[PDB]
Amino acid sequence: REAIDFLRYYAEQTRRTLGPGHGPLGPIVCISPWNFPLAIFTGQIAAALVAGNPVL
Amino acid sequence: FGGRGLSGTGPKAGGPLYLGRLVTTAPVPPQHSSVHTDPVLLDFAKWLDGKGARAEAEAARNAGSSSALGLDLELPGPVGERNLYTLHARGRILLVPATESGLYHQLAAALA
Amino acid sequence: APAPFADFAPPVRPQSTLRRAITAAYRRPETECLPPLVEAATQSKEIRDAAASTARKLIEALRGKGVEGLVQEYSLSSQEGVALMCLAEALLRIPDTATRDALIRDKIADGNWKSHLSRSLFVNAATWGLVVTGKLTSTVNDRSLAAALTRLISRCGEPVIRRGVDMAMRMMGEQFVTGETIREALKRSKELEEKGFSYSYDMLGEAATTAADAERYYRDYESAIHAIGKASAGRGIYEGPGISIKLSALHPRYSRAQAARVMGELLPRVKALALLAKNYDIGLNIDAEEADRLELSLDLLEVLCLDGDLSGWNGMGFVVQAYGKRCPFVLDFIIDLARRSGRRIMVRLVKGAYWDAEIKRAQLDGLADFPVFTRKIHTDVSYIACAAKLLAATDVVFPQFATHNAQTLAAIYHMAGKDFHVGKYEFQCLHGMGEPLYEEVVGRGKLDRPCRIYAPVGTHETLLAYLVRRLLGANSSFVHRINDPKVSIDELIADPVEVVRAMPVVGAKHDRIALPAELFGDARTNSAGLDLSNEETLASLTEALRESAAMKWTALPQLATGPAAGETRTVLNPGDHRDVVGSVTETSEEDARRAVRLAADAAPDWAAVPPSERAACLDRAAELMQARMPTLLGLIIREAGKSALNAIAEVREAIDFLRYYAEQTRRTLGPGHGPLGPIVCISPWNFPLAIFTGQIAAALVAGNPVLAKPAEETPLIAAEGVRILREAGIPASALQLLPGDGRVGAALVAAAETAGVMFTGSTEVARLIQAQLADRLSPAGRPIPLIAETGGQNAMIVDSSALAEQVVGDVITSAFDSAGQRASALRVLCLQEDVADRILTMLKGALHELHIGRTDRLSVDVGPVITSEAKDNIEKHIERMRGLGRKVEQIGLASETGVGTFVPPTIIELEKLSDLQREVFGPVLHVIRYRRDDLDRLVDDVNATGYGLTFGLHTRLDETIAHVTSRIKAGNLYINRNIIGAVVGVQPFGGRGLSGTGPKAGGPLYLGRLVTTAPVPPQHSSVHTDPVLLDFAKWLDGKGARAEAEAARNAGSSSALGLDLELPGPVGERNLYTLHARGRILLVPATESGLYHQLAAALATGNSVAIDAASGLQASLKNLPQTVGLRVSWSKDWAADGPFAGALVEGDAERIRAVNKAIAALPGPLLLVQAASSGEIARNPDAYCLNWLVEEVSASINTAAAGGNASLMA
Ligand SMILES: Cc1cc2c(cc1C)N(CCC=O)c1c([nH]c(=O)[nH]c1=O)N2C[C@H](O)[C@H](O)[C@H](O)COP(=O)(O)OP(=O)(O)OC[C@H]1O[C@@H](n2cnc3c(N)ncnc32)[C@H](O)[C@@H]1O
Ligand SMILES: NC(=O)c1ccc[n+]([C@@H]2O[C@H](COP(=O)([O-])OP(=O)(O)OC[C@H]3O[C@@H](n4cnc5c(N)ncnc54)[C@H](O)[C@@H]3O)[C@@H](O)[C@H]2O)c1
Ligand SMILES: [Mg+2]
Repeated sequence: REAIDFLRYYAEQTRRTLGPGHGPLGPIVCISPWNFPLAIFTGQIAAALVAGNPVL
Repeated sequence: FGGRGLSGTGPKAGGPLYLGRLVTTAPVPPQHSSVHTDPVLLDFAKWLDGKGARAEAEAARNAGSSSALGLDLELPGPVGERNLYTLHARGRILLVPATESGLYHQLAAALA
Repeated sequence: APAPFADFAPPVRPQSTLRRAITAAYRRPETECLPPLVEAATQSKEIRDAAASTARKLIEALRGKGVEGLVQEYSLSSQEGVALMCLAEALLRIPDTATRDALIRDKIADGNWKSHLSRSLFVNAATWGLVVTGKLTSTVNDRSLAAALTRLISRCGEPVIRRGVDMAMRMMGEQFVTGETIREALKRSKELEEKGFSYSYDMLGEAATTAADAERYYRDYESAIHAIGKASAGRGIYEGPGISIKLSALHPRYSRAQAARVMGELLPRVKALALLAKNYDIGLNIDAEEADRLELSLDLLEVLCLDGDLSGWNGMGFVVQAYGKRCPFVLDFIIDLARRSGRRIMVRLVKGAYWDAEIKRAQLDGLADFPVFTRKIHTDVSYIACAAKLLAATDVVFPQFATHNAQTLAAIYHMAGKDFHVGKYEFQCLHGMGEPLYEEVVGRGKLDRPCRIYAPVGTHETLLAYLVRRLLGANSSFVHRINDPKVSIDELIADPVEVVRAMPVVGAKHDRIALPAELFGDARTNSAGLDLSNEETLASLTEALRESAAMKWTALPQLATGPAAGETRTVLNPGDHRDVVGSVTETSEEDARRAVRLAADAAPDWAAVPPSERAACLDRAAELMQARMPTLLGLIIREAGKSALNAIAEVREAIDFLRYYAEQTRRTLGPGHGPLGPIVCISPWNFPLAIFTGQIAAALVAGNPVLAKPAEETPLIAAEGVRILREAGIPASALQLLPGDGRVGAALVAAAETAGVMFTGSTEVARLIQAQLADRLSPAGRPIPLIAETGGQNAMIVDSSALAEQVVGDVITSAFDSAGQRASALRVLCLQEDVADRILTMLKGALHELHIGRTDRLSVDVGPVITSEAKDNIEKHIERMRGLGRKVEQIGLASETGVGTFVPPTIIELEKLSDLQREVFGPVLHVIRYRRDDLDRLVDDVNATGYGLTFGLHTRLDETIAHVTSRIKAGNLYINRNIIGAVVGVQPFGGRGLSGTGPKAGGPLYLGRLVTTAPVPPQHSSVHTDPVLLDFAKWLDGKGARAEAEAARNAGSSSALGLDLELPGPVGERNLYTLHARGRILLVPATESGLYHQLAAALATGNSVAIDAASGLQASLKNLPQTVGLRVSWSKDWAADGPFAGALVEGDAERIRAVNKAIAALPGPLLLVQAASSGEIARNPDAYCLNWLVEEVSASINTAAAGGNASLMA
């Protein structure tokens, strides 16, 4: 559920905010832990991606 | 979700400041504003006016308005719970200026 | 010399039987109005079924067929939609289309909009909020809107800006108005006139503030009549277009109080417009306004319809409001006038547009009931009953049924029956709102009944002024309900007549709206006022006032043993020294000293009267004053020079004090709250009944016998107040009256048995009393309590978002009401530079519409100043300012003022606030200008006077409200209203610094100062703990001072710092009461433990401290945490380190007396000093009472200022 919520929340925050002047950083390295191995994994990656950054 | 000190850097995961850290120019998050103006910022702006530092005084007034310090929101959630989100001062900011004008701008940002 | 009150308020004309029937219904109970309306509105079962079918068909058409689509297309939030429309509004203020488009493409869309657009973008965001969300907010969250505008532009750029511009252009040019100018409106009317509609044009003028404004509205109406009549081209008054006017647009003093000027000056103007309408044969309709203008407008209608120069024309029209209780009786009068004159009067029946404001005004004025219904369904029944009356008289009047309610329409359609011809009656609707409904009505293919469109005409500026009232789509509104999908058609076609008929109590008042008498519920009974627009009231008051002037009023030294002999002199009317009001016998200094001794002897007997019974005496005195109000008014008018309106409000305030302190007593006082003993009450001339009564009632009900020393100028009303309190049961030994001057006051203050002094008056005299009390201690060895409520230097700050007409009304009232002889009066008006010229022009024009004279005439706005000495003092200030080159504006006084002591209302333009150095207690307004960036420095300048009584702010912007109210230091704040007339228990009154010691009169801390152990007031607590107090308690625990750390934590809990309450009051206002820190407290300790207890008390209440360095206790505060150190200073020279806001002293009796003398000698404000011995600190945790270490702040916010009351819309 938390992974789903991260995806939908960062999607909605993107629709509310991001425009052509909010340029991406570039490649983002997302390093995640074993204790939320889907939710924190997905949350970091989803945020970086939807902000316009490719992810490792 | 997220904290301060040894608990991390912020911004909070699952919160409205998160995406702004992942772009080179941050947007204005939804509902991110405050009608409160820091009183020490106001005193600093008047001091700058007295010195004739008109550009810096203007920057200080603008920082005072655009600061969201004092934001106090209730977030939608389940019944039987009240879920609050607030923006407070961070603490003591390390300022590393090079020029007098840069120092005045950094001070305005921190005070605001 | 004119006889007193012989010309008080004569009516325009003798009241006919029909006119008296109107006045009799003004405030008739709602349960009495409805039954005859239900009877008149009843129709046959066949008709009701037919009407429901017709209404269903119309509503089905309406549901089966703008900004919403824009919000959807760009996924805008509500705040983004509002911000976008404010931006579009600002861009449309750029006249040239090409430069606007370049600003959008090259500067607005590409980034910073703030750089390119003295006035907030968001000044009208309350209006656009209504457009976008359907909900009204009184003030604008301009920081939220700025954030949303930046967000939406950065997200969507130029396209969303262009769409917003096009949307706002359509709405403001085509939807909210028919056209920007009358020519444009006339061009756009051809389309629907070809479909069977007609038009009535509204030039959006109302509420003239100045003669120049009234002349502007006149020439605007005249030019419109020419354009409409040229276009009418002989179509006549039924097929062709007409005009609608508001009488308040045509004269700046359109009121019953100025009836003579209205008939002399306003009437000829309306006649001239009507003559032009007659020559073109168009309709001219008089719109209906507030309830207190209804009957006045009938006098103009009567003269116009009887004027032979207007004969031959049937175009005169007149609105009647069905939400008003007088409506059927007004219609009887109009129908009869139409018969007598032979004029077929055009009668527009509306429901009514001022509902919120009428509820608020009746509550504020303490009147018997409302002049409008309180349930919407009652207005609907009234409308239908009045339509039946009008449909029975179509041979003599032309009924015009203005409504958008399809059920109301259908009921009238079938009520009117089958016979119809154009000219028999018509329907009416509002442009851009009723055409969907009436496109189903007009024409042979529909119901074949005509409809006249009410068409607003004006620029964007004019449109936005009163657009909020027009939108109030409330909640019970048909237009709101037709759009609500949760509302079925069956609900929409419900018959209000049958619903009212079947309710348990027909006509019951709305459950959630308080009658004025019940504003405070079970706590106490509100005082009742008098309606000076009611002819029955004016006629009764005329006689009661004349009778009061025939009385041989006297004031005598009324000792416990009986009246005493003394020097006797007359009391003269300050408006005319030929008018002798009465005689005063003044008190010898020997008898004043004797009075205190008798009070001390009688003190045990009065203290033994149980608190509940003492409060019963106060309630009985309140009943007596309410009953005697007309006579008390007359005395106040003639002795103190007050207008009738102000005298009513003063007697109300006296009644309110009596009932408030009685209730506070019943809530708090018990056996352990022992009286102080004899209390000397010294009162000023300017509220000679209310402040006089307030101080005495508080002291008496707290269990103290009282020596009452009234101002030497106003002894008669004081003697009458004492007579009333004694009649109510106050024993003669408990309340003694000592008339005379300050020497009598001084002898009372100096008397050995005086246990407390309550003073209201000048700061200079209070300082003399403080110096005399500094020599004295109570038998217990504590300072003699002094409550001293003194002057003000009160400011109002106005920014470019405020509404100039609102500002000018509140400034004229605040500065010149009572000839500026209120402690609360506005002394310094501060105008933002970009609106200062326009507001100042309006203010000067309004100044010259004031009537100055002897106050036994209702038409007088401003009376005299109290004495020749006061007049000389005030005029000396004016001439000094004039001698310095400052611009001075003064109205010219009539020769009749020569027999009294008058100062003309005066406006003085200053360069800096420091040009003004002392309170000038008269009708003298000072004006300064400021740049918006210097607002914070301006607030500094206001605080820098050292005063802190009343303060006003006019702004619509939340950021400015938050800033200014957080930085101003004053006891009574007012937002978007005037700054005078604080109400007992609603705006508890009193300030800080040079303005007083506190506690506030009419507030919950007052009685506790008048007993030796203060009670816990109602609602007096706080869950907040001062964080520096907590740091200090931890520091104490670290130092091993465990008992003191415990006492510090207890102080932190016991403190009520942070209390934040809303007090009950009228609708349309929010009245807040809060407890703050006082400031910097002077600490004068003797021992280490004493210092820790003093510091704990001060920090727990949010204060900083200056500690007496001569105590030698510096080593007791080694290594304080920095948070506490920030609050602590050491003072060798107390006078150099002030002003302080209070003091805490430790020592024996001789030490306390010596410190008290040194504190009294400090410059500036009187300090509330608390003293205790070291032993008392050890024994009594409350040795220093936290009640006196916080500062009370009252704030009153006019939440109807945006044009309506959102809470009442539900
Ligand atoms: C259509 C129209 C309206 C008005 C005027 C002309 C025309 C053609 N006219 C001039 C325009 C304004 O200056 C006018 C109006 N009102 C007024 O006081 N003086 C005037 O000269 N006009 C407005 C009119 O009174 C009314 O406000 C509206 O048309 C709305 O009424 P409508 O009948 O279309 O809607 P309903 O929803 O069935 O009724 C709403 C009205 O009901 C009353 N109300 C609301 N709450 C109430 C409570 N709690 N108690 C009692 N009455 C209540 C109000 O009167 C509300 O307006
Ligand atoms: N803060 C408030 O609530 C409030 C309300 C009304 C008026 N005021 C102030 O009152 C002033 C005007 O009223 P006023 O002209 O009657 O005030 P004042 O100071 O001239 O006299 C007030 C009373 O003090 C008495 N008095 C004069 N000298 C005295 C002395 N040496 N010892 C004892 N008593 C003495 C007078 O007889 C009078 O009864 C204004 O400064 C106004 O601001 C304050
Ligand atoms: Mg005096």
